[PDB]
Amino acid sequence: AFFQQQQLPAAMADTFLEHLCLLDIDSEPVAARSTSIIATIGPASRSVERLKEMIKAGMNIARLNFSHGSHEYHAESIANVREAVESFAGSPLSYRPVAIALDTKGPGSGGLSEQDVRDLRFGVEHGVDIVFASFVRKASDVAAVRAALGPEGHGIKIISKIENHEGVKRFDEILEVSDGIMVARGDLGIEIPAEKVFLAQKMMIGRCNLAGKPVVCATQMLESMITKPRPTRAETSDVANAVLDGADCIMLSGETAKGNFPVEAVKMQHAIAREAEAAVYHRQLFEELRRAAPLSRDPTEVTAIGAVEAAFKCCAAAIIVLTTTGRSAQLLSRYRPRAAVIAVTRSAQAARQVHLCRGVFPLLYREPPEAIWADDVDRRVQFGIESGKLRGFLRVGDLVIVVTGWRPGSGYTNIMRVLSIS
Amino acid sequence: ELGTAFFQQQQLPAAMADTFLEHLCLLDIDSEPVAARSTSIIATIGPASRSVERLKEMIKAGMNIARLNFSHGSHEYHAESIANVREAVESFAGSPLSYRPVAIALDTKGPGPGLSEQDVRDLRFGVEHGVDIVFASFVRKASDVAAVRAALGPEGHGIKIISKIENHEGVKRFDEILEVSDGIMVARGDLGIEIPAEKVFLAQKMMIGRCNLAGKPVVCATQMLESMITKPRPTRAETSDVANAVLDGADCIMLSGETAKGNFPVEAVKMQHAIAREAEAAVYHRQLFEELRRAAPLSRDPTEVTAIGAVEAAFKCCAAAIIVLTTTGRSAQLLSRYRPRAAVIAVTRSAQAARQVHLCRGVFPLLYREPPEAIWADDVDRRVQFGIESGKLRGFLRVGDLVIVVTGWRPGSGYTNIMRVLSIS
Amino acid sequence: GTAFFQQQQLPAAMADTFLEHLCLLDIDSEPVAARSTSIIATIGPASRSVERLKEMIKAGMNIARLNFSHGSHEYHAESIANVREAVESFAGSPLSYRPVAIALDTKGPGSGPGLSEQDVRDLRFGVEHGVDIVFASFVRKASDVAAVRAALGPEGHGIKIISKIENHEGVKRFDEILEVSDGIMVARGDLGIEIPAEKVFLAQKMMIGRCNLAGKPVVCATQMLESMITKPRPTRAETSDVANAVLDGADCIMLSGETAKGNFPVEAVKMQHAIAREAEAAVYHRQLFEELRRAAPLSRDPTEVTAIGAVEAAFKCCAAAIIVLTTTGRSAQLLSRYRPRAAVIAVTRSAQAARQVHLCRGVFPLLYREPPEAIWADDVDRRVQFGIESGKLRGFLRVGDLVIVVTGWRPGSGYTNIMRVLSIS
Amino acid sequence: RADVAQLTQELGTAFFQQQQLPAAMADTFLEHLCLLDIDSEPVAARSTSIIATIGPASRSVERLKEMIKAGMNIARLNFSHGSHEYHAESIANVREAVESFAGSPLSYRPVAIALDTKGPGSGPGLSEQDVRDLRFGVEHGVDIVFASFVRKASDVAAVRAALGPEGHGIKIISKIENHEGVKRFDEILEVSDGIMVARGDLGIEIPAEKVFLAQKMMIGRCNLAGKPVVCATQMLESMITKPRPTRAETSDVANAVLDGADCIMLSGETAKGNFPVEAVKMQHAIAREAEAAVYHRQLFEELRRAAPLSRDPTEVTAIGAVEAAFKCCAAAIIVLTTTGRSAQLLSRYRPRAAVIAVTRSAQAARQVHLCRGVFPLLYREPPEAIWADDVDRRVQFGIESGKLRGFLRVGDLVIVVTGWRPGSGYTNIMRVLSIS
Ligand SMILES: O=S(=O)(NCc1ccc(S(=O)(=O)c2cccc(O)c2)cc1)c1cc(O)c(O)cc1-c1ccc(O)cc1
Ligand SMILES: O=S(=O)(NCc1ccc(S(=O)(=O)c2cccc(O)c2)cc1)c1cc(O)c(O)cc1-c1ccc(O)cc1
Ligand SMILES: O=P(O)(O)OC[C@H]1O[C@](O)(COP(=O)(O)O)[C@@H](O)[C@@H]1O
Ligand SMILES: O=P(O)(O)OC[C@H]1O[C@](O)(COP(=O)(O)O)[C@@H](O)[C@@H]1O
Ligand SMILES: O=P(O)(O)OC[C@H]1O[C@](O)(COP(=O)(O)O)[C@@H](O)[C@@H]1O
Ligand SMILES: O=P(O)(O)OC[C@H]1O[C@](O)(COP(=O)(O)O)[C@@H](O)[C@@H]1O
Ligand SMILES: O=C([O-])C(=O)[O-]
Ligand SMILES: O=C([O-])C(=O)[O-]
Ligand SMILES: O=C([O-])C(=O)[O-]
Ligand SMILES: O=C([O-])C(=O)[O-]
Ligand SMILES: [K+]
Ligand SMILES: [K+]
Ligand SMILES: [K+]
Ligand SMILES: [K+]
Ligand SMILES: [Mg+2]
Ligand SMILES: [Mg+2]
Ligand SMILES: [Mg+2]
Ligand SMILES: [Mg+2]
Repeated sequence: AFFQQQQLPAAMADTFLEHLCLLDIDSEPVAARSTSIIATIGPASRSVERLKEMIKAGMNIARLNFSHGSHEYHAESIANVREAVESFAGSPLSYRPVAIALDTKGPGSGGLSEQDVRDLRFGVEHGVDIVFASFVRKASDVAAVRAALGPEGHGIKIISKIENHEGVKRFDEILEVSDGIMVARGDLGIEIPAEKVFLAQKMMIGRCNLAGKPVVCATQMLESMITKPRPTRAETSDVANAVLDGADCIMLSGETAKGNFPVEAVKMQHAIAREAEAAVYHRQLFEELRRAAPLSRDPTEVTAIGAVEAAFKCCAAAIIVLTTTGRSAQLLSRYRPRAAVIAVTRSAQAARQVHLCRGVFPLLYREPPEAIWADDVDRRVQFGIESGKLRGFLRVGDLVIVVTGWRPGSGYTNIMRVLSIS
Repeated sequence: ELGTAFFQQQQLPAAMADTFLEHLCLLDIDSEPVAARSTSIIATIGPASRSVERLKEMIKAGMNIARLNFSHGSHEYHAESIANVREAVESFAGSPLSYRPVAIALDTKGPGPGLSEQDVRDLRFGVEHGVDIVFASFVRKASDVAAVRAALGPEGHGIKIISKIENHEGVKRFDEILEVSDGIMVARGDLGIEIPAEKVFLAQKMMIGRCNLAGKPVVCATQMLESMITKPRPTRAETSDVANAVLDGADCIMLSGETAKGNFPVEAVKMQHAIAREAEAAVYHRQLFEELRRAAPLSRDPTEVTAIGAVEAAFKCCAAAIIVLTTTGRSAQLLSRYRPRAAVIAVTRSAQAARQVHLCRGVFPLLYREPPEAIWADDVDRRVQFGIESGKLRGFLRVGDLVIVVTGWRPGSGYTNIMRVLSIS
Repeated sequence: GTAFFQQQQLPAAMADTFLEHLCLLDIDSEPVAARSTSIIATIGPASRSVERLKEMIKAGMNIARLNFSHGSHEYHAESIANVREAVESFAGSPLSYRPVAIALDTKGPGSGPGLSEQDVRDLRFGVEHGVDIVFASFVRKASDVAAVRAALGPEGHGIKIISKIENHEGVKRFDEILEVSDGIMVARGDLGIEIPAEKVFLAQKMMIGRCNLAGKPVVCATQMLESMITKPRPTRAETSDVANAVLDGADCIMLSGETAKGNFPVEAVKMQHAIAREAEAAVYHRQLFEELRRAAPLSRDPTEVTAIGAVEAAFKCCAAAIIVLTTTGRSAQLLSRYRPRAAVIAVTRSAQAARQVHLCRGVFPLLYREPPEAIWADDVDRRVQFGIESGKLRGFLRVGDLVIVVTGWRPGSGYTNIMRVLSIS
Repeated sequence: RADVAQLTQELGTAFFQQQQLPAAMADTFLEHLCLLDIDSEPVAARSTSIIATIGPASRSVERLKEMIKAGMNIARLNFSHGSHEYHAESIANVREAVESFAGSPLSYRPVAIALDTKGPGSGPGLSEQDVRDLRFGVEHGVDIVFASFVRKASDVAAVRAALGPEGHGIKIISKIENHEGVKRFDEILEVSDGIMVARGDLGIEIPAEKVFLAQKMMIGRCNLAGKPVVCATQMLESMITKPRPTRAETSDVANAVLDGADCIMLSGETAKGNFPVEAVKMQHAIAREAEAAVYHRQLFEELRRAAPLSRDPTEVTAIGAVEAAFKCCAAAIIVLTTTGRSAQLLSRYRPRAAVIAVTRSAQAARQVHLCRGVFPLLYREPPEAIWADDVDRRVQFGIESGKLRGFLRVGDLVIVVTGWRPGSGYTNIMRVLSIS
């Protein structure tokens, strides 16, 4: 029965053709949904009660579109998101962190506009986790956004939006200096021929997967759901194909910001992503990611590949990782394990930001410290297990891979352990 | 010999990649498609696309198959639609550069437990009006196909039956349905109501894979460019859907309300044409051909053996085309199953086979009507040169190009056993 | 039949990994195919008798090597005459006649920088006596090959030059030597003295791989069955060495003292024949063909394009043979480079080409002696039928087998362009 | 280039020219062959063990010391010749030569003692002489038994029964010497600790031209099972009378190592030949060259794909450690082992990194020579009061011996494999450590 669920017969196939032939509509997904959902906040999704329903439906990142509304409007949106998120903090083992992302207006006819400098400063002052930088055309555009965030905003992630021919052509230099990329298909589909957008999307997703950096697929994914309760056949296909391409995040714009069915749009993306993740051909995917990733003398990099290899060998239910900045969880995520990467962190910001990496489930550790560091480590590992059992990731008898470091502080991950649950 | 510019077009750097990941990374928006569009476009005929003048524009835009939806309209209405399609098609008989055969497909209303009374009458109408294809609605088991086959009476056994998979039972009994059908249509509209909407992509990808493995045509249908019923440009999800259906391995892509009742039927055909061309160049032939090769069982049928040898030869020299002589379309279909990058120019004396080969990806039919030569080998050479001269006229070929020529050792269907490498003079 | 798929290591050949392939090797799986790796026997006092040479031809000797390091021109002329007398004693039965090449192995440069004066005299002797191949000793650079070519003069243009790599400089300048040579010999005797003995296997495997990639013949030579000079059976290391040279990809295997001066020259040839047959069935064609196909560059040469198409077609139907008409042996060589499992039966009128094609693995030469038919297409058909009748007589073919037939569109060398699937009747 | 560029800048182009690294990074087996370089020197320690047969030519304590220095890892006693008194003196001479180097524990080399039985002869099962010889082996503390002419699983059960309750730790390596042994191979391997391809008798029992098929098949199946396989007989035969081997003999040794043999053997070459030490030196030289020429890229992928999924933490830690070692070009994998099992599970994935096995068991240290790439270190220190400190001391002993023998240098990365509690069967931890 275990080997009939989550497309396991299709995953064991020797060729991609055989894998496609073995896909079964009756094979139910069992793993937790790995691809994060970014929902744009607007009139249709601004109330605290509506936001609680969207968090329950699967929203992981709240997007504020600074192309519309005043700073006062966005500050109220941020406050409503935080109020809805903290209404579930009473149960720490099931609490779900939600990242706040600021999408800039852009340069327009102009480098960095004066409105963008003011909006970026607003973001730092209001503690946003991510910036979706509009119309990035070169590496210097990223440096300008980084400078406008100042010294108080060093920790904010910059996701560069590729929206035109120049951004596509200078992609490598942009990715090198960015934390991740957004395939902004709306403007891209106007700037380049509409029939070429799929080539740009597939290329950028592939290069981001190669680099181990987050990639977001955005715009018109479930467009008809702005007015209709069910999407079209092309829309469900689009969401499934973005997940199959290798997108870490999928986004909703008007579907959540102004549409009549914002919660239903989030539920639909959740349902499709789960089905598409089970249909991923891990046999060739892991081999290609493994082969393409360069040799490394960094112990976090070395422990990550060893842990993902160990997880596949035993069909581990999860990889529990201790992370300060989210980096150790990101290096596990780049190898696309089938096992959930449960990231136990004390940093509330890192817990929100790791939603950018596919298959990373953040757990914000709010338990008292232990005097002995070794006891403190084991306690964070046990917290990971208890929250995993509560959320359905783990059961007694399961095997897990535990990834820790040899000394406190970020940058010292070097240990992988095989642990039997209970 | 060919130049650096040649190897930068039609995603050739991405096609030469050693891994699928590298192939994706090398896809270039500046790499222009050069080959002719190989995925056929099926357009549904209705009030928005019924006039002879409108049909001429749709033929010019790229329509290869005209679909008549028997769920609406009378026999008199559909007979007028058929006559208008044939009039628009025959208006280009004077120009060899513009003439293109167009298949006529009858989509049945559907079942009740088995074949309905109206379906029996509509199938009979199809035989009487010389339709080429039947899109059989709600096929659930092999006996449903046998009923449609029996209804195609004594005169209609040459009509192709494309079974529409629209429900859970059709998906579950897929192998037995495909075995007795000529091809499959992934009818996503009803399938998306019968099974959870989020599972349709699994059924589509599975059916396309199994049809590619069997070497039988597969059509992807419904809501591909839905928003173009009222808007002049499609959404980002719609262009993605068309591209992904072509990348999945669909032989045909379809337009329903977009052409039957929408405000932009010609623009919807142009959009599918443009996306299919881009997606065909992005196909990863290196692994695709190896997997089609490995999955296909060993064969002692000379047509099947010649076809794989010809596709291998075409890839080795970057052949501009594979010219094949075919009476039933079978030789062109067996070439098409290996997904060559070279166009398969099928020269035939059968008008029906010329229309029906539009079901197979990459087959470009040429109807030959010259009186037969007394010496058979001269008749063969005349048809081979007809294919070369038409290929030059349409832009597929130039002097100095290499073509692969597929023929048999004696006249009559079923004896293909020869593959020649010819230099265009 | 099930019995067919149990023989010639077919279960091991169908394996998905090389590890599974090794695990499926069966000592009870008997080889069925004809032995494809040629045996070169060095001629000497133990193998000069016309009666002894007839037994060696029957045992499997394909090339007779004359070592010009020993004996006078008078001695070698008598060796040539004895070989030709033994070879021609079987010419009364043209369907079973076996051509035998004569190769001249030069003395070498010695302490000198380039071509010695004795080598110039020996090379002219070879041209005057009609030798087919030259095994050029101690080739260190491309200019050494050019000097051998110049010493053969205008009359020795058709002689094949196989460069012997016997020292560190030859290994280091391998690419430039292979580019100008017709093939290579891994001369392990001197190589094992010039470089550390424990590194010879790396040089052998490297040179065989590069020759396989270039599609040029490679010979593995020296001490393969050394103990058989005095003992009737070889050691376990010796049989392993022969099997591994064949598995590495050697086109030819050689006997030196074993045939020139030993007590068991016929048995040494029989032993190499027996081992080579077993090792050829154990070749993992699934990965080998895929890698040869992938590594070979794209080509606009019709012989090159037809060869890959014909090898692909032969694998698709498990063809018993590929019958090829050739004037210079080039069409058979281009088939051979893809390492088909099917025997390459080469029909030629050139007695020299028939002898020289023994350098290419899996090429079985048939010398056609009939004067031409007035109609060229009938002359082509008669030769193809001669190929089939010889194949049936020798055990390569049976009624019901499938064969691939490779021919050209006009007479003369260089115009091969047709591949045909034929059923044996 | 991009997948090795940063590591090439760090370790240097000279690092990536040695030990056939350009050939190992090739995308196809054809390219791998084309890139083999005679100028690419082997850097790693020799990982295929050498078994030398002891006889009149190699019996003296002084001769045995030279053979230990030349590379002998296992001493074979052929019970087809000589009395129990003769073999007891051979055992005593081997132990005396081995212990003459015990003064330096960081460089001491353990040597296993193997008893090769006479066989059943005309009989159906275990002979009476075999029962007496097997009892002699237990009484004299032999580490391994090479059981002659094993034809079915019941033959190995009989050998195990004849070893009694005191010989439970002795490894049984079944010799496949005839058609029946080849045909019933799977049932024999299942109950044996390993296999020996006994080519001498096999080459008489089956056609000589088919022995290579049996050798390659058995080596492949043993590699798949993760059990030791020995290639034996006539490997360097001409060295019985000549100082240098033939071209076929060096080729045979190299091909046995390339096939996947854990051990290579010398019979008459050491037992009665004129050049026993030179024969050991030649096998050492060839094995080093052949190990560097192994195509790890496809080999590791095939061993991973063929090995079934496992819920055993030792099994899971071993594959994770070998994957980690390949990612950073680790100089070694240091493993703590009681029975040798954890080192054996690392060895089955054929890492390029040396598997330095630290053990307190003198028998396990001798027996791990059966597994390719396992370098045993016998730890003689008394236990620390705190178990975690005792573990750390053992790991440091592995690093210090590794630096002393040339396996490790400051700046190298090492993979350390340990367990969570004392006793055999609890290996579950993999650590990446930088050598200081
Ligand atoms: O899982 S993968 O290894 N799939 C590789 C893959 C994909 C396409 C092709 S193919 O050669 O395009 C092809 C298409 C149809 C039938 C065929 O026989 C072959 C061959 C191999 C993969 C590798 C990547 O690097 C990537 O970014 C995405 C995916 C992927 C994952 C799951 C899917 O369902 C599809 C693609
Ligand atoms: O080293 S390997 O990865 N090589 C695999 C391998 C071996 C042979 C072939 S092959 O297809 O026979 C080939 C391809 C190209 C050129 C040739 O001359 C031969 C393809 C791939 C290997 C993989 C295994 O899983 C294994 O158990 C053993 C060996 C191996 C051992 C000894 C050899 O001589 C060769 C390979
Ligand atoms: O993922 P990051 O940011 O590198 O953090 C991983 C770190 O977490 C730890 O496991 C625990 O460290 P802390 O005690 O500081 O929380 C470290 O040993 C390791 O370096
Ligand atoms: O594709 P089909 O229907 O099998 O037709 C292929 C047939 O066409 C030919 O190439 C030419 O035949 P005709 O001259 O009868 O048209 C035959 O040799 C071959 O058998
Ligand atoms: O392999 P080669 O030397 O190029 O010979 C191939 C030639 O043999 C043929 O098949 C037969 O030609 P001939 O009639 O001259 O023998 C030609 O069509 C072809 O060009
Ligand atoms: O390889 P084996 O025989 O299973 O031994 C591995 C064992 O060695 C250890 O690392 C250390 O154990 P000891 O302290 O008993 O020597 C254990 O944690 C582990 O179970
Ligand atoms: O800004 C965006 O997200 C776009 O243009 O698609
Ligand atoms: O009938 C159709 O085409 C459907 O249901 O999708
Ligand atoms: O010359 C040779 O044949 C040799 O040196 O091996
Ligand atoms: O007994 C043996 O060792 C043999 O036959 O090789
Ligand atoms: K914006
Ligand atoms: K209908
Ligand atoms: K010579
Ligand atoms: K014995
Ligand atoms: Mg935009
Ligand atoms: Mg329907
Ligand atoms: Mg020499
Ligand atoms: Mg024996």
